[PDB]
Amino acid sequence: ELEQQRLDRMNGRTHDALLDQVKKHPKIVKNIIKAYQPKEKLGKFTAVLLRHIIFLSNQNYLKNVQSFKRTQNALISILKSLSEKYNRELSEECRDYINEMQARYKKNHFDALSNGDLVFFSIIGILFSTSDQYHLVITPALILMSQFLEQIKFNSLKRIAFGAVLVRIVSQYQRISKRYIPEVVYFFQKILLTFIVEPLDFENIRLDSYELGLPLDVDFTKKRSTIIPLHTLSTMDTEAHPVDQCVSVLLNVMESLDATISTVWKSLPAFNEIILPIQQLLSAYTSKYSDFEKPRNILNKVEKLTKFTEHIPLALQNHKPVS
Amino acid sequence: MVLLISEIKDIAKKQYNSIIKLINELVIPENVTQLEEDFLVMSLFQIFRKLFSRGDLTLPKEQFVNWCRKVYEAFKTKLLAIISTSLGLDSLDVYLQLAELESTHFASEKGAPFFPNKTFRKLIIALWSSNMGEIEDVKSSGASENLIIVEFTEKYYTKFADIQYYFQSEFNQLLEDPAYQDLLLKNVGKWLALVNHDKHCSSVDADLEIFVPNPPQAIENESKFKSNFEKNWLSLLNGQLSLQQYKSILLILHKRIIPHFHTPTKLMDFLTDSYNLQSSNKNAGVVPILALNGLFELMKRFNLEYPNFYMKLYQIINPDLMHVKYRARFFRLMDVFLSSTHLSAHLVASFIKKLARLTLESPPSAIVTVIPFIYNLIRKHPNCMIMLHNPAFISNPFQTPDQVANLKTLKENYVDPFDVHESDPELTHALDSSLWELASLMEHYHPNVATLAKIFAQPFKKLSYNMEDFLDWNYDSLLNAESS
Repeated sequence: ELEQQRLDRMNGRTHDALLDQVKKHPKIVKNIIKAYQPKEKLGKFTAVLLRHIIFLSNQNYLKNVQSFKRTQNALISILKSLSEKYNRELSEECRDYINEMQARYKKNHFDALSNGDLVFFSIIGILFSTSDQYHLVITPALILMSQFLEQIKFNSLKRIAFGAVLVRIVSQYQRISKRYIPEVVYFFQKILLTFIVEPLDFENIRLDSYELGLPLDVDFTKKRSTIIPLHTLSTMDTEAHPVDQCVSVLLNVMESLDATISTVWKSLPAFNEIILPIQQLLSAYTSKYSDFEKPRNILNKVEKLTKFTEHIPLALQNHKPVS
Repeated sequence: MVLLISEIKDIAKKQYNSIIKLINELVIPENVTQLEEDFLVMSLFQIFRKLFSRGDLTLPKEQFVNWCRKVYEAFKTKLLAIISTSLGLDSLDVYLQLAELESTHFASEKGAPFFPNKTFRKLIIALWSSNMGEIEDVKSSGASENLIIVEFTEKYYTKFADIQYYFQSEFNQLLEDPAYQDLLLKNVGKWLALVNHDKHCSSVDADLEIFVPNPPQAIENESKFKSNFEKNWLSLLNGQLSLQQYKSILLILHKRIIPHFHTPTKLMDFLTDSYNLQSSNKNAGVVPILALNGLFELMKRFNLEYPNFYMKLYQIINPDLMHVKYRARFFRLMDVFLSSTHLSAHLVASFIKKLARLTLESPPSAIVTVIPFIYNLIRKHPNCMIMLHNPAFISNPFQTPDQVANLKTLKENYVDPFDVHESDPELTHALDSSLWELASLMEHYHPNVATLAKIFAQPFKKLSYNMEDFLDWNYDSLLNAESS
């Protein structure tokens, strides 16, 4: 029944500041407060807990996985416990947060952007039905993410990491939807051209800065660094853009592009036409260092997708008589 | 403190000696204005203005020439202080009062409408000599964000029609002098802001009152004012312009300079030179296309066609145009230029393929803006539906196996013959290549694009799609439409 509902959606305590001050073992206290409340107040407590979780996510991530990720998971579970019983208040809070994020993006380009926006988007995707096509919270969040991906520029490793995190969040939100996104392909092309700017083949891509690059100095072996998702830690340490860090970011971007190609763009033959230059850019990667393994696999997958597709035609527009 | 006491003593007043002392105090204030720039100054300026008004109301070689000399010295001091918020407004008010006194009292014979030319030229030279770091080289928008010049242009130049003609005559007379012409060419943002204020005397939709009580033939000849404006525009567009300044000048030429120009041959030549301008800078590459819209104004003015206008329009469409805020004007120009009945099917197919690629690499707003153009092209051109549907690859249940085998053999050797690198729209084989990229944009996150694709996939009911309502669309507009 839940799967059918998802498919159908696809086809069609008081103050927050006072609660944050009281919290500043916060998860246990929040759970105790929620239990005492459940023994409008529940919705206010849920909104205060969401605000405290957003403040903890966008403030610092200095604690380790077992010290910060466990508390974040406990807070997410406490928020999701009251999310099934309260959905209109949660939708109103999500709409207010989206409006605040839009106002911050309109006021400042990158100064008003925080690291808790990705965590808030992930929490909104996990809590609300991500399979829903027309939703009061999911659709506006996806539109805001597409606007941020198509409007912001890349000039440092922080912008590249934020774009990679946004692309991963869009792929996770469209993991069940499997919708084609030209903004995601444009962001992937811009990330490929920015890391290969160090050029003449792609001149209409309109790269933001040519200072970013990726020299052939990283081995990119099996001992290389993983994705290691920590938005605050990666954004606060992106001023010193290392060769290992940039190589890990490029490998994560290539893996995300391959996952989107084999999971979302594999169902469109015209996307193979949209994969005409980008795989060529991957071929440029094959002409860049000639030692990476992800680019050869991406080229092989693109060749297999082109060979499997017939690239014929598809039309309709028919009619007949009547009763 | 002492300034207020001096003002009171001058107002209470042996009054000639007091007036001379007040003038000397004003001169001392204007001399110390440098150190001031490094509440008393405004009071001193007000006192000087009051003294000048009293001298104009009273006096008219030591009784008439002395007062005039003192007034001239005070005016020169004020001009030097203005050249080298409250102080600027006080200086502007004092200059307006001095101009009124010169037009009302300095005339030799009463009855003849005469306006001063030396004082106006001195005021224009003092205003043009002032240059600020934040005024020139505007990066966000505009050309010159001044504090005294913009206020004077919006409060005095935008309220009188004879003042605009007098300023044009003063600029034309100053264009003969080399130093004044060099000063006017160095400060080109002030002239650009005056042109973008859109308060000229040639505009018939707006009327300006007479500043002086007697107009000195302000509407004698609008052709002379138009010729002076054209000469000023030709002299101010010779050089020393940035890329953003060039874009603003092209926008002004296509918006509110062609209507105020007497001879459009020079404007058309400048628009044709700017439309062919291309460099390695990514910002200037879209600077010419909007100027080509000004060439369209030439297409609405003279019977002169540009060389390879269709090829230039085909090569001017790129992903940088769709990512720019001036994409609506370019899309409107492309829709208007494609309304001719002499367009061929190969060029139309190449334009459709270029628009499909542009929608494949853009945000949702550009795709929503370009969907109506594709719908209008499909409604106007019935052969474009051949690019939408292929009857040779269709299969029927009441058919022979030989036809199905022939269709399968034809589809097994199916290739894409369109060339994206081909600049000629006629040479591009986008007619033989299907418009597959339209199917890739059908599955979109936005619901408006999905609704537009569903409407385009079905049969066309009405020919008028009303593309004007869906023309201005952005991310903020879509978010406001979805949230409200």
